[PDB]
Amino acid sequence: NVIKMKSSDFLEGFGKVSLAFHRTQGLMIMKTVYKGPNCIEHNEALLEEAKMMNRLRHSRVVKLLGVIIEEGKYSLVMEYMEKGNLMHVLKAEMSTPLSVKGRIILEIIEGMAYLHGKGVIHKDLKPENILVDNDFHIKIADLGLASFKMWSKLNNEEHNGTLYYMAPEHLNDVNAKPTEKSDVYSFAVVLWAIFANKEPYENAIAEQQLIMAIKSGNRPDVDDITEYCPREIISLMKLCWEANPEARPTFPGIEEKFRPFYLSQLE
Ligand SMILES: CN1C(=O)[C@@H](N2CCc3c(nn(Cc4ccccc4)c3Cl)C2=O)COc2cc(C#N)ccc21
Repeated sequence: NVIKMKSSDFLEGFGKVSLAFHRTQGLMIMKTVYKGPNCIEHNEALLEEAKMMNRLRHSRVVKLLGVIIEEGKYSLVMEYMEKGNLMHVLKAEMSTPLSVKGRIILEIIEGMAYLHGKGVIHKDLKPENILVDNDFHIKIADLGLASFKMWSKLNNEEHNGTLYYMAPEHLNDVNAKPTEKSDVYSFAVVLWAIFANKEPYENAIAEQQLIMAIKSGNRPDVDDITEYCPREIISLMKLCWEANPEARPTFPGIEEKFRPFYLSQLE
């Protein structure tokens, strides 16, 4: 019952989303996931999973604050982050300075390392799922419910993304189990996007052409990064988008290089 909220508890981009303010805690974001008839037998599963992901407390990971389970409405509640996702921030009129970009990355590394410690594999890491608060600090999100079996099915019910960050072992092979190294690939392409200030592959249509190109070893154009980018970061993104997953490092491994690096070079 601890993660159960309801509409009467509440006063009242992104999508079909509404802002809200609960009594005790500060400001919150609410999204309605499903509208339709009551599945009922698939409710105990929804709450058990809602409390399982409520356990994920990290300053760089979005916390599920609660879930509204009413007659027809099924909704989720999360922490507020005012600057939006990382891309919208990167595409802004004012440029984000190097030192900020470095911290952002360190924050992404920490949050992914915490999730891998708890056993959660993100599956859909990208700039849309990196949320930014007022002081340019970040939290890792999952706006497409990729890590939440039951709630995603609830979203994709009868009665109710972008492949640029996906590891090539998952492209055209849907039956392969995502590993911790799958996120490491995605992280690499995020690193590109950060210093390129845009989505990769000229934001071109997700063709069979592009999929086979990536499976054969093509990557985002490093030459397209026109602003200054530290060599340590260029080395890391190339290391992390290696075709062979064994060649990619682990997020604990990444943090050990990068934390000492950020503090001296970038901060
Ligand atoms: C309101 N809202 C959400 O709460 C949101 N959501 C659920 C809870 C949650 C979230 N990320 N985490 C951290 C995390 C845990 C494991 C793996 C990866 C990350 C946790 Cl835990 C998260 O992004 C889902 O639905 C939305 C969709 C849209 C759109 N479109 C907007 C808002 C929400």
